Amino acid sequence: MASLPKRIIKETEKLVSDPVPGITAEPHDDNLRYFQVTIEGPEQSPYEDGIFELELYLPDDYPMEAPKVRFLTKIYHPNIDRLGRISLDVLKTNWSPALQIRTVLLSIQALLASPNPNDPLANDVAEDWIKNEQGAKAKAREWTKLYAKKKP
Amino acid sequence: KVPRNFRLLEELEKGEKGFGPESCSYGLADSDDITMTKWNGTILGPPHSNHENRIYSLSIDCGPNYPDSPPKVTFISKINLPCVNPTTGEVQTDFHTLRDWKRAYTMETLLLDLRKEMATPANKKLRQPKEGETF
Amino acid sequence: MQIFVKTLTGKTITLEVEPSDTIENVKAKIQDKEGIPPDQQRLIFAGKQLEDGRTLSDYNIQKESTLHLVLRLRGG
Repeated sequence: MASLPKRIIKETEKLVSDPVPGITAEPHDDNLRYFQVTIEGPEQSPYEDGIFELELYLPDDYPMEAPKVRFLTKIYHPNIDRLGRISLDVLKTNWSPALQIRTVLLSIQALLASPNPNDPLANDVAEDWIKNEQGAKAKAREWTKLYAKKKP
Repeated sequence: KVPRNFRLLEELEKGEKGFGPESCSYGLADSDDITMTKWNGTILGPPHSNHENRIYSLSIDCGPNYPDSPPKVTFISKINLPCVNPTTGEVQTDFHTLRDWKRAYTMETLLLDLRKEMATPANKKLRQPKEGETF
Repeated sequence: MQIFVKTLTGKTITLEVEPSDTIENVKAKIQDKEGIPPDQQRLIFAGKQLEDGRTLSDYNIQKESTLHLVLRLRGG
């Protein structure tokens, strides 16, 4: 089996037991460091009518090293690229062992709520987001309907 | 125990930020396959040879069991090496990097090890189509 | 002997080196360990930015000295 740090196990369990509102995370049976994640597109945002899928993996040196996350659902966002990759401070310079999975996912949800074209990951998207903001909001709302699972 | 997807994302970074020798390049064949199964590669001909001065475009298939299982390579650009099928372009599974393959191997090590067989450990300049001749 | 490499990021690796090892020679070791290619490596020791043609001993870098790895800052 190859044991799991008391940290992970406690976090895994509490994610189900004390789940983050609008978010789910559970491990792959064959890899308990690998998580299936869904995040509800914030209410009032351009992604409100959808549920987005992400995957996450805890590296060995976690929590010293931040966990790995990326979107599986195709999404229109200045800070998320064509492969689901995310550019968020907590996942990088601002990672800290005080932080945890739930904080990160919370943060990714927060990122959907308030975009930031000024420090983009997908410049083509970012440009549309600066040049024509409301129109981008529309492309995002459309893409949500096209690629995200509809919120029941 | 690093999931296939993240191993691939790891190599994608190095490939897109060029963190590797200038003799090789690799990346996604297209930005639509979220599974990152199809990859394209390049190897510029070794200096002083028929290879000298030419870009070899290859196809790398990273299957669902990558990197536990080696990937499938195939020369797109017409070329003439031994380990590669004279008609299809596939690099035979017997090639030392393919067989022997270990999780620790990468598309980077693969292309390099493949570029070594070039300049042919000898002079074997065979004779190349070069040009826009493609398999 | 061993020496440490810190970086603005977070990592703090330890290297097996020799007093005679040149700076270039050190950048290589940092590559094998972290994957970073030398041409993008900037090394500093005790106020001094290191130069490729010199040895660690030239810089008076002895065991347990801590080198600082300067990497060009990426976006988010």
